[PDB]
Amino acid sequence: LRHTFVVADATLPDCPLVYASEGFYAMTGYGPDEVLGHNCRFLQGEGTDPKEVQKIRDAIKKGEACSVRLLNYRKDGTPFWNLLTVTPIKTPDGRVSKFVGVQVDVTS
Ligand SMILES: *[C@@]12=NC3=[C]C([C])=C([C])[C]=C3N([C][C]([O])[C]([O])[C]([O])[C]OP([O])([O])=O)C1=NC(=O)[N]C2=O
Repeated sequence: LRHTFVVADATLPDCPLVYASEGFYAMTGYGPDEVLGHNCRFLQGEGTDPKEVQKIRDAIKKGEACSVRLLNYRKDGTPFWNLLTVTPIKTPDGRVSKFVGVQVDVTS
């Protein structure tokens, strides 16, 4: 299937993005100049279920994996449905270093 992929840096307190696949830019309508160094939450908007947003926020603090269905918005404002799965990446000493996320547009 069609998917995008991003990398967040968990050694920084707010998990900024540090690498995004070609499709993530092409999908969301954002450029690296507006994406790298920012938390992925810039994709959210009015109809984004605060309950699901909390499932990922909580999962990041605990360092667990997490799969949620969110309502994101492109740069032009048009909504799309994003199936997000974040995976914690730990170092040998168990601490979390990176968060990896596959995003799928399941607007169908
Ligand atoms: C976003 N993708 C995404 C990818 C990774 C690797 C991570 C760690 C998070 C996301 N998010 C969530 C966002 O960064 C944040 O964690 C949430 O907003 C919850 O935290 P707050 O502080 O806001 O309560 C993604 N969110 C999206 O909406 N779209 C994605 O593609």
